[PDB]
Amino acid sequence: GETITLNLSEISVKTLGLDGFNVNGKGVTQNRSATVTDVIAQGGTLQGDGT
Amino acid sequence: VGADVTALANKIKPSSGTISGSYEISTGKSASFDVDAAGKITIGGNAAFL
Repeated sequence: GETITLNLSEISVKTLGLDGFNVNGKGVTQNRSATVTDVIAQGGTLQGDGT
Repeated sequence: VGADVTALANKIKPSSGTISGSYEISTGKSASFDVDAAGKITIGGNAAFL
């Protein structure tokens, strides 16, 4: 009727929260200027003077 | 309607989508294309008439 709850579990990655810990990546990636080629690529429709 | 299947084409066309890249057409018996239809049908490097 008496015991001792030992209460031990789960020290590892995916539980210490890292699970993907990365230092290299490439940093804060910056986008490239979207242009008329990319606009017309995504089903864009011509409207006027480059619009 | 045997004489008018414009609705058939207007059924197949939405299934294909609106704008996409590599398609394949097997008209005739052994066409086996690699076409790029951005609306009007074209081929890699040139146009595509019919």
